[PDB]
Amino acid sequence: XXXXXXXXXXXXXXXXYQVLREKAASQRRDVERALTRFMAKTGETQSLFKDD
Amino acid sequence: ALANSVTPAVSVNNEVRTLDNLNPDVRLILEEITRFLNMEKLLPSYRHTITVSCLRAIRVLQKNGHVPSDPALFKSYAEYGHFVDIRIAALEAVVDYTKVDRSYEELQWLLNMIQNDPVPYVRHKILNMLTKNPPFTKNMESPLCNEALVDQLWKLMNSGTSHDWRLRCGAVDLYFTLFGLSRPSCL
Repeated sequence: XXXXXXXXXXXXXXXXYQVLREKAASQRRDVERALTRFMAKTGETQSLFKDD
Repeated sequence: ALANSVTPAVSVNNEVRTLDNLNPDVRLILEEITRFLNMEKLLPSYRHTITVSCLRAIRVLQKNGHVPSDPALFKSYAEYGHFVDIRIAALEAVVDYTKVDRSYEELQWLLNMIQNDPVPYVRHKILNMLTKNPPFTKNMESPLCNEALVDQLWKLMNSGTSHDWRLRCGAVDLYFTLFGLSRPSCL
């Protein structure tokens, strides 16, 4: 079969349930902290310590 | 629940002051509450109720000495153009600040704003939970109410309080708690 016949490649299952929703929720946390850092250094800023 | 992750005993000697960027799980809690404060600055969902619980959390963090005992955040949330509930929780917070910490100046500010603001219900709740949670507690007078604070308080019972009945009723409650049935040990 290694020369004559052929096959088909789908190649991406990735269906690991808890791992999937870990990916999604971790990404949501990322976008949270990203926009936080952005408007953090963007707008009027007051701190918790001095100069953070 | 994170506010009820009360950890009083990290700073053994002096760790208040950006020293560890104080550590370690406290910082994670700080990350989450910082997130939610800026989310409700952006999203805001329903009365800034999240922001309210956050402000209570930040004060309880000051009551364990991790973010230092500084009112200027809460002061910047006792301002005019916010919601009531934000403002009302900031006032509860800064009242306990002036309870345990001995800030004379912000007490003076507080009484000046009891005099001066348009909203009634903040004056109502300032005086209510000021009396529920007092500084200057009677016959325990280390922060020296006898100097001129009795004077201005007597004034605010008399003056500046013919707006409403209940404001001077609260001032009656103030003199009930602070030095009730007597001379205040002035003269």
